Amino acid sequence: GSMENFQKVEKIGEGTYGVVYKARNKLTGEVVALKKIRLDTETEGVPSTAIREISLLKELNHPNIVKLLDVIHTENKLYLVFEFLHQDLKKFMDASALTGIPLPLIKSYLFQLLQGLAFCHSHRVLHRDLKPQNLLINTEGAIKLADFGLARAFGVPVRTYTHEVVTLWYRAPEILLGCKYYSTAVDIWSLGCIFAEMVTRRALFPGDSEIDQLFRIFRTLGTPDEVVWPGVTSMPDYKPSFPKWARQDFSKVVPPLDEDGRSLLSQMLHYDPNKRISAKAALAHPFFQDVTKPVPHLR
Amino acid sequence: PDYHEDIHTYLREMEVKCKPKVGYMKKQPDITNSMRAILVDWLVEVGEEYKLQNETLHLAVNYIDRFLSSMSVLRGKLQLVGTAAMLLASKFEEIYPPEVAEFVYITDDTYTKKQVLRMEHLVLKVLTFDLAAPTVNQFLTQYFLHQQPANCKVESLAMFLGELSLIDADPYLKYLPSVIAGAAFHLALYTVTGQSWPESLIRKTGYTLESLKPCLMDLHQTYLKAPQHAQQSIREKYKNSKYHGVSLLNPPETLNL
Ligand SMILES: CNc1nc(C)c(-c2nc(Nc3cccc(S(N)(=O)=O)c3)ncc2C#N)s1
Repeated sequence: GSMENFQKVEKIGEGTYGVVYKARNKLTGEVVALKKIRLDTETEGVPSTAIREISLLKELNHPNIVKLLDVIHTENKLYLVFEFLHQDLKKFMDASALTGIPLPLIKSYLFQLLQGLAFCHSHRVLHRDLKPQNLLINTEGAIKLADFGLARAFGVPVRTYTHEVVTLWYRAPEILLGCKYYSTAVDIWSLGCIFAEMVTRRALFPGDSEIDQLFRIFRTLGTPDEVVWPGVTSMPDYKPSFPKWARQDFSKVVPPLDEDGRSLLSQMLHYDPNKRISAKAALAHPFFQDVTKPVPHLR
Repeated sequence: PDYHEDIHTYLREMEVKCKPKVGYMKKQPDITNSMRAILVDWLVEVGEEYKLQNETLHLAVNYIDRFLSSMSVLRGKLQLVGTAAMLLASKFEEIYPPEVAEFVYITDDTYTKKQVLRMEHLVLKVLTFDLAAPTVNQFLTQYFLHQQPANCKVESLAMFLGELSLIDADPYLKYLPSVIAGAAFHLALYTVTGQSWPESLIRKTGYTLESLKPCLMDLHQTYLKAPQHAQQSIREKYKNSKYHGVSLLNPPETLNL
């Protein structure tokens, strides 16, 4: 009877352990999204993905991170209550087929995504599943990070964590090659793949298997060697039989972009994770010298 | 490196908010410091049998101290509180945690599966889902970066002294995790190399040998009397070649402060 003040409106989508509806608070008027977890079918108690998602999101309050409003623990169920946003970035790109997305809107969305990710990293959190489906937009020009069910708290210096994380098309080369240690640089590689996709409106590296994904990255950026990336020929899944492709001209990778734009994308896609740019340093890049906040055309 | 200073500042803020109440045991009707020492020694044993990380053990001990700061508990239920806290810490921190049936089995069937899962829910309610707490272990791995040069023996001995402090609520509940890590690091370095608390960590932390002195005099006595303590599981563990046999080194007779 603890959900007495909410009225259901319509279903939004499906998920891992939970399913998601749009609802309305009958006393205040507030619109929300509700995620439900059944515990009846749970022979192991509260799931480890829900325990990480709630403990970490309570600590993260920022304008470009989606807000957790309440947790309700009645009966054989656990309900999570979130602020409501109107649409996802993957749906919005599909609807922009004919016009395309104007450059000042692209520049404002990237600047805002970099502010939210720097806040995560300064508070010792890795996200590990950045993709257009998990990024949400409203009618006043804002964009926000969502879905923290695959996230984790890290230490200084890191130790070995779960392998083969991140959806395949958005996954960094140090995870594909089996390296013992990974950190904050894996989330920057995913956002660079997303910047290219907003400009061309198709995925940059769409592979069907782990070896197919690696050979697509090599044909665009060149096969890496010891000069470009010290230590690379010693990694667990590196092989001496890999073909050897030449690196290509960046003006040909995303042809509509200007000189400042090409400079920033090449620093987000550096092979060596020690030399790859941080979210904090990227905020001062000259690409952002004339940034504003446009509203989008929705419906 | 890029975020090292931001992260050290944020953890110094959260250790004050996650701290237990210094005088709680005097207000518990039925349990004692000695019965708590017995529970913590048994948890060290469980972590060795299932091969769990040191960090998982430090987190479960923080959850127990916070719960008993606000809830009265009889001596026959203390073991059920500890089994539930070690289950939650494993789900938070480990790549492959043990199943619920394995936690039911190590209690020699003192408790049922249904009782263990209802206690998990009550601990989550009392701590309001606030589980990402700072530990002695998280401060030590940052301080290790200031060695010149690095020394495997100094690292393993500092972890061993920090672990012994988990066992005895009198006196270690009165000090913060960042302060106990400072005393363990200086004691290990001096024992092995003859060197002292370096100037580069005074600039990072703001702590000196004078501010560290009270915690240091307590930890020196603990180290000298360890072979006679009623609880012995931590000394057995640190005999292993994984930790370089550090528990067999002799303590210094005097410190000269
Ligand atoms: C993708 N994982 C998500 N978990 C929550 C709770 C999400 C959420 N969704 C909305 N509204 C919404 C609107 C349009 C489309 C969609 S989608 N991508 O088809 O499910 C969702 N609002 C808030 C949240 C949150 N948190 S998404």
